Amino acid sequence: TDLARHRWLTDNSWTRPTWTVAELEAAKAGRTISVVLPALNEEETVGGVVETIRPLLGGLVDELIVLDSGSTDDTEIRAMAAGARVISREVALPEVAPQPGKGEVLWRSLAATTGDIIVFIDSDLIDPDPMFVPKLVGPLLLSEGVHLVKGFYRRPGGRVTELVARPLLAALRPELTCVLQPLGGEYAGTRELLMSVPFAPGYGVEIGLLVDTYDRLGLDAIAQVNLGVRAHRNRPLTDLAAMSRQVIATLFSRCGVPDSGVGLTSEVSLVDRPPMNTLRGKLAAALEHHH
Amino acid sequence: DLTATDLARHRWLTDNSWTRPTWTVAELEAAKAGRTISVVLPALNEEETVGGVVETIRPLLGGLVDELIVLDSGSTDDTEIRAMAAGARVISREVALPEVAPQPGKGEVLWRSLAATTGDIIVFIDSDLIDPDPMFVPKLVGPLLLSEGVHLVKGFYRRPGRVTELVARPLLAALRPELTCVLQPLGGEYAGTRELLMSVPFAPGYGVEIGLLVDTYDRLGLDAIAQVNLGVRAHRNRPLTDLAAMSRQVIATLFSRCGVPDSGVGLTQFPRTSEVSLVDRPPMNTLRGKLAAALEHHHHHH
Ligand SMILES: O=c1ccn([C@@H]2O[C@H](COP(=O)(O)O)[C@@H](O)[C@H]2O)c(=O)[nH]1
Ligand SMILES: O=c1ccn([C@@H]2O[C@H](COP(=O)(O)O)[C@@H](O)[C@H]2O)c(=O)[nH]1
Ligand SMILES: [Cl-]
Ligand SMILES: [Mg+2]
Ligand SMILES: [Mg+2]
Ligand SMILES: [Mg+2]
Ligand SMILES: [Mg+2]
Repeated sequence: TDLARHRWLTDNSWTRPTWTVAELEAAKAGRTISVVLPALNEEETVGGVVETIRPLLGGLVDELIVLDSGSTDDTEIRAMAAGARVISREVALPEVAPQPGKGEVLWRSLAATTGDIIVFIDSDLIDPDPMFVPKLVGPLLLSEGVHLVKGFYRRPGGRVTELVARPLLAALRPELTCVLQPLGGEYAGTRELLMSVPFAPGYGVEIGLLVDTYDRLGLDAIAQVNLGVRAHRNRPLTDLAAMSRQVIATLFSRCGVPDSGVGLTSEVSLVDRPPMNTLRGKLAAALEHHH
Repeated sequence: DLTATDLARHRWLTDNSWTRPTWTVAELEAAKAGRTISVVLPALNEEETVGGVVETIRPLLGGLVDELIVLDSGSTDDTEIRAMAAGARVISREVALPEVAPQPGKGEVLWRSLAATTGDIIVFIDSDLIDPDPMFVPKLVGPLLLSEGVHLVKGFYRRPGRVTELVARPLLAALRPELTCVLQPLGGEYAGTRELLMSVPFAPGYGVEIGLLVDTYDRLGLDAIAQVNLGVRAHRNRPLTDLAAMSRQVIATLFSRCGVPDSGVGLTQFPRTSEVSLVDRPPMNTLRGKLAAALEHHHHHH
């Protein structure tokens, strides 16, 4: 089974993406690219992240959007000043009452974008690099059959990643242990995939998308690329335990394990949002390729 | 609003948890009432600390404690002779249970200790402890000697670990949420009755502690489980690869008890993946003390 993981890494993993912006533009072939940054109270970093993507707008990148998650700091004005269009959760999907968590934000962004490719980038990154978006879309534009690209960082994984996500995947979806950073916030997906799957709530959205992509489209539909060396950032153990609890709930929900829904003495939801093509059928159909 | 888990936890802490388990050794001896107490130290290459742990338990020998055994797990250092000089009885896995070939891991050692001990109550203490305290054993056996219906006591430390808070407790919250009341379910210092420990299977390696906890709960509920404060101890740092291997086996063992299939695929390292290939051992009363008084489980019918 290590031969399967080995062949995936040789074909679907890039430690040193060579691609230039110019060759990626030339390869778009009519497809459009939307970059979405979710943001809840990220005034200190959102501008910096937007600034590294902004020079691509009008070229490789067709839309640059910050999806504000109900911030009360200066996130929106700083994201605007850095050159992003700022869209609230309510504007993205007005007739559906919002609910908390990151998964909600990413899901609503599908109704407020037009890209055939959607790129997600966390807005709390303190060291964003301008080649993030090019490296994330490279496999989608130049490799047949890829629908989800996960950006990983070399270390100079994470405690939740190595103690929770990777060992649970070994137990329940063993082929997926080849994904280095399954919980990473930087990744890109096709409209065809993202429009057609449920979105898990809160901190479960990344692992839910990975497992749903694996089941529906297969291992070769997933790729991964190295975005650069980044050290781990400190997070309190209570936040990490809360994130673990929701990663567990979403994995269990995708495998049919009855999860009690009981949190840690912490929020945990077992309810997905439905595929966006059920609420935006005409948008979704308009975005389906003729062939 | 308080949940059903919150309510059970609060009352369980009132009745079954002791932050200051101040029983005297004399009153615990007086309460033994013919029952005997075996203390078991599993040991795999702990030459630097095993003697110090034994030294703290030794003054109880002949009174509260009836036997003190280091069950050696195949050490190649000076673990055994240092345990001997410190005043313990050293028994190998092989001598403990000659008719079964050993397999590696901590669970095997504790399971085998049941055949090598005679106490009505068996106490487990890790042999790698840096700062063992002489009141560990009194505090662990208190609720077994004085509290009706208690069969398993988990000792915890106040802090001045990642697998417990990121793996064990979140998974218990999902699969057995009442058990999230236990502060340190993976702790190595704990005690149980012979009638309980002989009746349950033992999980291998790093899964033995969590397996005993869930097996006890599934048979007897929260009422049979207690916990006691052993004192203040700082977290000792372990390599990340060790923690990941521990996590993988805790997951395996929890899954087998809660009706979740498990791939048997160990952990992938970078491109190489191991195979969880160690088996649960059956209840020791299938090999020893076969006609002993069985453990009455909770009836699920009426
Ligand atoms: O409810 C939420 C949680 C996080 N987020 C954003 O998602 C990103 C990841 O959040 P995190 O670092 O707390 O895990 C970060 O950019 C947050 O600002 C939201 O937009 N809404
Ligand atoms: O195979 C094993 C593993 C650990 N042990 C002992 O169990 C205790 C807990 O081990 P640990 O801290 O490596 O998880 C410690 O005292 C070890 O010496 C064994 O006796 N056998
Ligand atoms: Cl721990
Ligand atoms: Mg933040
Ligand atoms: Mg973050
Ligand atoms: Mg050791
Ligand atoms: Mg230890």
